[PDB]
Amino acid sequence: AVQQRRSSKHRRDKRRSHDALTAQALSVCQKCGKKKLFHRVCSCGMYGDLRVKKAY
Amino acid sequence: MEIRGIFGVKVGMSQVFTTNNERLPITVIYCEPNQVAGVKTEAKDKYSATLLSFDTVENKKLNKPQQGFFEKNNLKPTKHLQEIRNMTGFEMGQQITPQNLFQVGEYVDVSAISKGRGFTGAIKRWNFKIGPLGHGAGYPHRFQGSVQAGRGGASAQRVFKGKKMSGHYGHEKVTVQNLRIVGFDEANMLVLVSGAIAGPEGGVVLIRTAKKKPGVVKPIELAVQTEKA
Amino acid sequence: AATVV
Amino acid sequence: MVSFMTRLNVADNTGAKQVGIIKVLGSTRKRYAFLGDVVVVSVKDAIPSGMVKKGQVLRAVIVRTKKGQQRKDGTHLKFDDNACVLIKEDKSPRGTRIFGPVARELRERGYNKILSLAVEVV
Amino acid sequence: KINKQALIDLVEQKQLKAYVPEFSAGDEVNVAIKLKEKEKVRIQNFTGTVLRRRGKGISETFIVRKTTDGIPIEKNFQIHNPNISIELKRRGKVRRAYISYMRERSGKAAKIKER
Amino acid sequence: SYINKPGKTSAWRVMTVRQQVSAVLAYGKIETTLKKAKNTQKRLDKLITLAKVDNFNNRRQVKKWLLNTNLFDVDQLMDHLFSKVAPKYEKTPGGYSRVLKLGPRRGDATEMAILQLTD
RNA sequence: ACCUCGAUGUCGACUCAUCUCAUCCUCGAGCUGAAGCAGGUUCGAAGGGUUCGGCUGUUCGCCGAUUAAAGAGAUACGUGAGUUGGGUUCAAACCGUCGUGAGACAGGUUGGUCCCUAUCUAUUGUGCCCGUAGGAAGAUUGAAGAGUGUUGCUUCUAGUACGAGAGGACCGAAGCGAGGACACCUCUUAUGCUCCAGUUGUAGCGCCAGCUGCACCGCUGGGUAGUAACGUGUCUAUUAGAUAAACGCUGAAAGCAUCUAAGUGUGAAACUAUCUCAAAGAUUAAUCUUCCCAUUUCGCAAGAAAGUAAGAGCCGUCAAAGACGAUGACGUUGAUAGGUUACAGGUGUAAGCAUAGUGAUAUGUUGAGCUGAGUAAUACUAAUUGCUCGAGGACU
RNA sequence: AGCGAAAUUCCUAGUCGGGUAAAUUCCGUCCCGCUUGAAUGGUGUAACCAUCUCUUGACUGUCUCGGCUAUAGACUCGGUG
RNA sequence: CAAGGAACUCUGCAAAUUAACCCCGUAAGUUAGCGAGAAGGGGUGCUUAUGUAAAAGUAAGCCGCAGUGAAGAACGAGGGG
Repeated sequence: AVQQRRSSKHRRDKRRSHDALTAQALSVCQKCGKKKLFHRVCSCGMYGDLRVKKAY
Repeated sequence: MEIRGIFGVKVGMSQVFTTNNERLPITVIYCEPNQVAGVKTEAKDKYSATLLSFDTVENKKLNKPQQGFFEKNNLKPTKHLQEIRNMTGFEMGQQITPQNLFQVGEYVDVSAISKGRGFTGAIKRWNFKIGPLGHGAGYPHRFQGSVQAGRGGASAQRVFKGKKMSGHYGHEKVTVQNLRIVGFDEANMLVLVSGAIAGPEGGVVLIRTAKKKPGVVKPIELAVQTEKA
Repeated sequence: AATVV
Repeated sequence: MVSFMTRLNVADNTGAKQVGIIKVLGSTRKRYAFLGDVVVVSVKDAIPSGMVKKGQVLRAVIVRTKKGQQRKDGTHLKFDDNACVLIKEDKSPRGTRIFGPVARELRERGYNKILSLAVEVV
Repeated sequence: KINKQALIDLVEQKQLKAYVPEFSAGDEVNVAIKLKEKEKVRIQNFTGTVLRRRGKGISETFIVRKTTDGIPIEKNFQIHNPNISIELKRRGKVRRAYISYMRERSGKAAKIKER
Repeated sequence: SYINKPGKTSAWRVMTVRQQVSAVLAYGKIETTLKKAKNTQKRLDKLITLAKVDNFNNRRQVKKWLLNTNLFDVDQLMDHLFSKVAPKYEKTPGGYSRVLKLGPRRGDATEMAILQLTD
């Protein structure tokens, strides 16, 4: 089956009215000058205290 | 009616024998004492009811409004609050046990939230019939069935309201009435009731006076083990 | 299909 | 378990050996005959000598079911075959001798002859 | 609140008998049941062989099989049940906790006794 | 539809857990997805807690999961497991491996995670 | 011959039905050519149900057996963007007939493709946002609603009322059933692809042994938890109010009579509630309770730049939930997940060793070893020493 | 001549018998064969048929009657579209 | 995939057994070639002894519910056009 009457910009806009991306929480590592995620480790390799991954 | 209600948690179901050589299935409910929280009087709120609470938890993690309400009403800090309609004759701050509401074998009814199932199909939900499996089936061979009420605007072109259809199943409070009570345990604080009880283990279970035969008893005796070593 | 007769 | 178009052996010897179900009594759409459920039956395989032939339609009581049933007491009875006995219209069976065991539940249906001429009731 | 699920066994200890012996899968046993046609009680004798043994409490049940006039008979017995007498007569050796091949074997369908 | 790939089965996952536990025993740090790390963590902990017996029965039973690696073959990694991995972890009950979460991948933006041991 | 040929897809079967009553049954009543059982007829009544098979493609029809019955119709002679193609009917061919011929036949036969990923609407669910002159947390009432409402058999009343003999109760009570529904895995089974044991071929771990990969989970016999029925529990009532058909009292109009005009009533699976479920988005935005707020104060005098401290959200480990989202429990002051220990269940005597045996192998060590979910303890691992929204209660 | 309600038959669900509990199908006979029929051949025929039709033994989720598991989709997310 | 076993349904359409080797036994009918693998049954694992070059065969013993243990091998009968 196909659509009978053309859906104008109004229909597509009201349909995409709820599709926006929500921001992901961020946190600052204690010895890493970066704005990293929450509960994650950034590119320098510290979750804080314990180290885990290479420098880069 | 002068209904009597109490709360507990379904912990598991096991069978116990009785006289007359009969086998009975029984569910076991942990009956933590409930504490009355309010009396909905016919004079103030225009409906008689009794509000109780249960599942006491540490006060620190409990929220602020409930903590303040319990502090002002001088009650046990609890986790669940719920009321029962048309229950009277109890003062504020009272102890409730199932051994001063019921008899040995009087009829009761039990309610609990139905165990969930996920998004189910039509046939499994409304007990429909699976169509043919041989001689050609098409790309569907398990589905709702005809929803037609007619073709053309003279009688149809709208799907009838509330027709049995695929959707959510379970997670809705259902009730089965006319259950005989069998076992009381004030030493271990448990109730053993015949039949089967809806709802998974670990949920809320409500035992009330059956709306069909209130205050109707029948004697049931626990069977005794004669053959000893 | 076809042939509505 | 036991339902429409089922062939089974005959526990007594009125002349028949294999018997087929034609319908099951009770309300409409019974679709399941338990132990002691009167059933309209037809004869399919039978020995020549006897008081029955091949073609007649009779009424029968099932005494053996392979699936069995959970009794009210709690014990469960099972079988490895299916056996039936024949009656004319009354509870008295036409058979002269009943071979094999018979379920106790039949006490709750009458048919005292079935109990009376049983080798041993389970 | 908090539980241990031993309450299942706690509401259980009111209906056990302590005179039942051990018998696993292939032993020749006898069981008697009290039948009430009237206040006169009759003692049904039921010989047979072990077919299965499984349970977690009062659910512990076993199976008894006998043969008469060429016809075999099966029965389920609840281990914990009033008016039920359980005794052991012969012990054998089998390698399966539950034996299913017996249902299609009659005639030299017997188990060598234990050594 | 039809003949399209068998995909993930019991065989594939049992390989994935076996090979990943072999690799982590060889080196000690594995890059995977979080939900695969969760799957392999159970087998990792079971194997390493069974390792501490040091007898031929468990030495036989552990062969059901281990497999060779690029730097060490089956036998040397087996001997190493009880030489310095097993006798090192005995005073702490279980829970020897940890999973940490990374950022999304570049290609498929899937969740990457480090699985590692802990002294 | 009015709408359709710039296409409106035509029978029956299957599933799913819904509606009317001119009732197939259950229900109430009158009359009787109603002795009583069993009937005939008419009125009132749509809550529920109204069978399974053989023949034929079949509706219909005939037949067989049941039951309470196997209702009459409608919805594009219900429904092919939910299935089928058995046929009319496409191209092939045949038998009979007509035709001097290609060919045709309400004459019949054998074989013969059923397309479509869902926009709007409507529906079943499940959500985001916003709103109810403060916010949040709960607990409530109920405006309008939805579903459930089917009955049989045997016994006592009693071989009594009735009849004469055959025959045989109404009215009620008790016990057990079928159909449908709500649930639930104690028992019984089915399933149970990281469970157990046995087992063939084959390539490996170098060979013995023991394991690994593969051959539909390789096969076979069992089987945790979960989910299911063939399994077990209950629901199928009771009664209230107003009524149809009908049944009355008193009572004149119309001195009688009369159920009606006034009055006072009896009266059924129908109707409102009595059962179950949801529900204040019921904007006509309802009720109660507890908790929270107070940093002067300016520009186009608007209460403005500071926007909780109540809580909620971001993110995380999960399932009693679950397509996603939600919902629910917990986030180092912790038992939510993982591991470990202990235990339950299953399986059935791990491996090695010792002995008997020339050898398949047998006994003891052993009811031993093993185990995804099962039950609980335990900070060892995972949930950070994080981030955002979020108050001055408008007037009378 | 032969065959015969046969792929031919309108009345037709012709009659009867066999087969079934119960048969517009099937088999055998009866023939007012509306229109059978002799090289547009008629009758019987051993073997064979991815031919059609009827009966039947085992056989089974075709069904009484539905359920579970595994995947790959469908469903969420990332890239293209 | 319990029990029933074609009751499904336009009709057993689809789906289930039977397979390999070896050893027994085989009709009505016929053009005497066949029908025929007709139908219907038994054994198959391991070790030892005997037996030939190995098998086959036999016996004795052993285990498992099951032994071409897995993988690939013909469902059959009766009647008609």
